[PDB]
Amino acid sequence: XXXXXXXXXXXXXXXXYQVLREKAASQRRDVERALTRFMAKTGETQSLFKDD
Amino acid sequence: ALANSVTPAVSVNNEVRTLDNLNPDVRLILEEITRFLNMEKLLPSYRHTITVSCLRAIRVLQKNGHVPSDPALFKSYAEYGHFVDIRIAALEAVVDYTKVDRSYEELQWLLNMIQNDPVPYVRHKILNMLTKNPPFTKNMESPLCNEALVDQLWKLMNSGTSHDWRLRCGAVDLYFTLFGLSRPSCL
Repeated sequence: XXXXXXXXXXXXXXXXYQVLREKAASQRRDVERALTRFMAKTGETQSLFKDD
Repeated sequence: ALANSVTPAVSVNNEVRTLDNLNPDVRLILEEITRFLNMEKLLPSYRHTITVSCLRAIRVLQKNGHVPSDPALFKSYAEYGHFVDIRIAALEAVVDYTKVDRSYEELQWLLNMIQNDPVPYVRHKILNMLTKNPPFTKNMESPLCNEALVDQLWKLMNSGTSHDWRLRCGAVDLYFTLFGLSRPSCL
């Protein structure tokens, strides 16, 4: 079969349930902290310590 | 629940002051509450109720000495153009600040704003939970109410309080708690 016949490649299952929703929720946390850092250094800023 | 992750005993000697960027799980809690404060600055969902619980959390963090005992955040949330509930929780917070910490100046500010603001219900709740949670507690007078604070308080019972009945009723409650049935040990 290694020369004559052929096959088909789908190649991406990735269906690991808890791992999937870990990916999604971790990404949501990322976008949270990203926009936080952005408007953090963007707008009027007051701190918790001095100069953070 | 994170506010009820009360950890009083990290700073053994002096760790208040950006020293560890104080550590370690406290910082994670700080990350989450910082997130939610800026989310409700952006999203805001329903009365800034999240922001309210956050402000209570930040004060309880000051009551364990991790973010230092500084009112200027809460002061910047006792301002005019916010919601009531934000403002009302900031006032509860800064009242306990002036309870345990001995800030004379912000007490003076507080009484000046009891005099001066348009909203009634903040004056109502300032005086209510000021009396529920007092500084200057009677016959325990280390922060020296006898100097001129009795004077201005007597004034605010008399003056500046013919707006409403209940404001001077609260001032009656103030003199009930602070030095009730007597001379205040002035003269």
